[PDB]
Amino acid sequence: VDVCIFETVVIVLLTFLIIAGNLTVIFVFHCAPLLHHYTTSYFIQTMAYADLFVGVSCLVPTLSLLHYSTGVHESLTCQVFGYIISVLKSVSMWCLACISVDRYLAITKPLSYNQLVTPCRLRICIILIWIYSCLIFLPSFFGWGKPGYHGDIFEWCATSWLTSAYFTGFIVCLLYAPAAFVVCFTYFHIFKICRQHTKEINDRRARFPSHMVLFRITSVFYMLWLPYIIYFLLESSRVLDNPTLSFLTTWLAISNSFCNPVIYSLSNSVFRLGLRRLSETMCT
Amino acid sequence: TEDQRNEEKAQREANKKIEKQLQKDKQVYRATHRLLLLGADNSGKSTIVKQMRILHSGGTSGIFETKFQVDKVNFHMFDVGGQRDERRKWIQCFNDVTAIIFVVDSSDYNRLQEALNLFKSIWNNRWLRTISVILFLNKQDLLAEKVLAGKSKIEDYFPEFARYTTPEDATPEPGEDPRVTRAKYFIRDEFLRISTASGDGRHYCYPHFTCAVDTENARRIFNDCRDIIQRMHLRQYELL
Amino acid sequence: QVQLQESGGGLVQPGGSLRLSCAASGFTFSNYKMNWVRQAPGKGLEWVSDISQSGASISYTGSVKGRFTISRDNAKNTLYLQMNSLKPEDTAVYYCARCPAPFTRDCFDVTSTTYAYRGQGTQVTV
Amino acid sequence: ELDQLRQEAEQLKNQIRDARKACADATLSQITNNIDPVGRIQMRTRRTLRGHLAKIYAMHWGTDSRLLVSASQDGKLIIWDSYTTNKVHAIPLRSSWVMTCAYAPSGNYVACGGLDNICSIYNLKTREGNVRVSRELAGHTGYLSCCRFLDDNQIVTSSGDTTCALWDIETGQQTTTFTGHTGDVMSLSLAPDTRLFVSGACDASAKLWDVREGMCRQTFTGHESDINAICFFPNGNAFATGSDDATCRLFDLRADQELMTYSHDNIICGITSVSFSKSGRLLLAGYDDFNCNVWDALKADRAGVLAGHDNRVSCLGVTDDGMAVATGSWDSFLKIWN
Amino acid sequence: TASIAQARKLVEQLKMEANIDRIKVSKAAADLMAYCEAHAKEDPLLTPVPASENPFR
Repeated sequence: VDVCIFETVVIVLLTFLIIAGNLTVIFVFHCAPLLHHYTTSYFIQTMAYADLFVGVSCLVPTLSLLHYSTGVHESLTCQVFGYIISVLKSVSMWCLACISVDRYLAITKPLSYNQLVTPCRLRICIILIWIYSCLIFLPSFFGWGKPGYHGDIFEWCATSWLTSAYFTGFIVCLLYAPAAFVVCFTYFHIFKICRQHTKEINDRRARFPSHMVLFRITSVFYMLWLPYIIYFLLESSRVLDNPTLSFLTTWLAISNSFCNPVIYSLSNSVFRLGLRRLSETMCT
Repeated sequence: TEDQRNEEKAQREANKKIEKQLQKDKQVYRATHRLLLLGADNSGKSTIVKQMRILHSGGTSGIFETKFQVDKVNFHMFDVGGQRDERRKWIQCFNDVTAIIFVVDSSDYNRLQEALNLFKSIWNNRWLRTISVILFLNKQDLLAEKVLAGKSKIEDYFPEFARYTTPEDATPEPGEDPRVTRAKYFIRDEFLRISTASGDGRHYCYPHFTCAVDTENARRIFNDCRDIIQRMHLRQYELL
Repeated sequence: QVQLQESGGGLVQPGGSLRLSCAASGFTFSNYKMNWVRQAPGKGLEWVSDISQSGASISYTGSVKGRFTISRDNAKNTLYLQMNSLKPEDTAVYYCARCPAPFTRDCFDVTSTTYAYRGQGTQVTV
Repeated sequence: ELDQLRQEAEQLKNQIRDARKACADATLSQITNNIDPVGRIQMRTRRTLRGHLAKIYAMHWGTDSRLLVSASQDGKLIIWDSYTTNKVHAIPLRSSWVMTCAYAPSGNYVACGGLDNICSIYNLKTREGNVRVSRELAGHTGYLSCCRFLDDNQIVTSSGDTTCALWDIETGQQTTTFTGHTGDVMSLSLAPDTRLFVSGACDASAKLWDVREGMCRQTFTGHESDINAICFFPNGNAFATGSDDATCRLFDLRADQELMTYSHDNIICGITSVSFSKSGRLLLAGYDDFNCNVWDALKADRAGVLAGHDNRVSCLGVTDDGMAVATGSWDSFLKIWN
Repeated sequence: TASIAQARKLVEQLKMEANIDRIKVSKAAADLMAYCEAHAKEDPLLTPVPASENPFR
């Protein structure tokens, strides 16, 4: 009971941190006029909206478990809650993959890039992602298998409703595999060009005398999504069953999906100034 | 109060149409690339625009306009001069230029000093510190025919030709004497003397060699431009 | 009032020593860059040398590199130009010019047009 | 021949300086002791006009305090409405570089000039439904940096070839010519009486020319660097200068010398454009460190600072009523301060 | 003889900019003070204007 209460207060404060950063970043982006039109910032806004939806929908279970409600509709509550939660994470992942593709196409094509990317194309590419993750989870609602383990802390909602290995592999080979595979060859060429350029930069610097953070940020989510996937693969064939050890990782994999966007904004030296510029006129 | 509402709706429709036209023109404006050609009066700056125009709109009023299209890339080359010699007051207008085409003449060493000073002042400019300038060495056949006939003035006007070597190893053009290569590389090393002390990671200098009549110039610039937008973008995402 | 007064010179035999003075008044001397220009008979203007604000970054023209010396004095607001090992082909009209922009190292004062940031000039014949 | 004229000019300047020293009994910093201070003026941006694509170079307020004009380096001249933030007219220019734009006092004509050495006058009646070129003039050999409307028939223009011109819109020929400068004439300003006008150049001096006679009367040579902007006092007897010297200077057409210098040790950036208010107590000058400082014209103290721009403010305009101030910067932004 | 004519024009302009009447600076300071004191309440930048009159609110 005590450890349960600790888990509840921990997830509550976690969700509070999720929403506190979200409201701030959306406000600074909505007031700042220089960030008016940028593909990266637009995708960041979409990801922040998805994270705000995650934060406003994650407070439902932590508040309802205090009531300890029982009934038949609680199963449909679980179903709709999982179906609405396991999609926003995929939306954010696809948005980050789109950011990576944007950076790759901007690095590959220096000047032939402004004619390809169009605000209408960005809007349709974001609309298609919102319906893709909603149409791929239709078999999960049609009575085939269980979706992701986001919010599986129950008794019957967790004991009776089982998982299928076929549906477990189908939602990770078609979606999780390409989303994690695009970045591998997206950033490889970025590395090859950056090192080739810095070699020539250092050459002339050594000729005439008398004169990483983004990669680790895009690597932390790639490396923290591995426990989730390996747990899904070991649970599909029923190798190990440790709910206590899996809960800690499952409920941090959903909170670091907000820790990545905020550090994405804190990385640039233009957002840190605007945040305080707006805060000063807001408080006064 | 209905007439005020009617005129307000009319003004709103006019604003919508104006914004539509503004976006339509902003598309072609963002699809537009400009280039500014700077040089002296006796420098070989007209031979560049002539070959840019004969292979690939043009107006002759104050400033010379040049249009050449290579691999689906737009280029508005501006050869600017009809004014007095003071080019320091109207230089703030050329701030969003992609690259500065700086051409010099190697046939006159006494006339090269003012070009070197202009290049130094352009590199040391506060507004042109985020714009990479491309250095071109024009009139090389005349330099080769002048250094070989005699009149050795490369070590008299510049007392640095006695202590120098040939760092770069490439001999596609020379087939008779490496002295012309030494004379062409000494000017480049002298131009890259102070150009590497001011700009650290803001803008780059691209020295290029060309003759009086060439056909691969528009290509040579393009590749350079292909790099200029890259590194800038590389500096736009905090990666270097 | 921006004014520059040059003093010194005259008929001097080649191979000797000479000193020119450039008096500046009406503006801050320790914050502005100065330089020297010379006009040859029948030829255009040509730069000679420059000096930074403090006086460390000094650059000369390759014609006279180690034969000319320039020194600024902010306490007296004056410039001194010492010339030794004179050459008979170094005769020209001298102009002690001042750069219009402060706290910089770029100057456009080499043109022979109507320029109002220099002195009247000194006639030095040899 | 040369020495007898040079020493004559020298003794003339010494006599003029002795006259300035004789008529200078005291300074303005000694009589402004029993004056109430203005205080900390806290201005806020009310509206934000975002219609410009390239950098905005110059603007001009209207006589009705309703519409304003703005010129950018993209090739378009945008007319803004400061009330509802609506654009009523957009004229695609033939050239891309424009350095000056002027709005007629009647609202029927608008002039634009730039690096093309051509002043294009456009009529704003628009009877047919689209804007057209009324009459373009090209008679300069330098570059157009400033242009102002004397009336619906005459226009004053500043050229970069040491010649100022007064053009007539009907015939298109130069009525008179002002050749007194030795450098690129930077800007000029009109008096409310349209009888005399002061123009500032890069010679650290301002010249007071007459529009009827065609000659200059007084030359105030007390500046140190290239003067950028000149602005009359709202009474028509004095004016102020703004340049890159980081010090704002005040001159008078009757004192013939300096009045008071506005300098500070914590500022090193220069001034781009100055503009007085309706009263003349506060002087708004756009600095080079991405802000606009309002100073007290009688205390030489920083009255207020408006840091709302992230790029160099290129133009600053105060309407005839003084209800709003439009600051246009190089980031294609027009901030409307109260 | 272009430079000689230019110098002649310059000295003629210098002779023109010298023969002008000059008034004391105290009287000019008094006129400026009277002008900024008389038209002081009509200036909307010194005193704050409420939202009911200001059209930018």
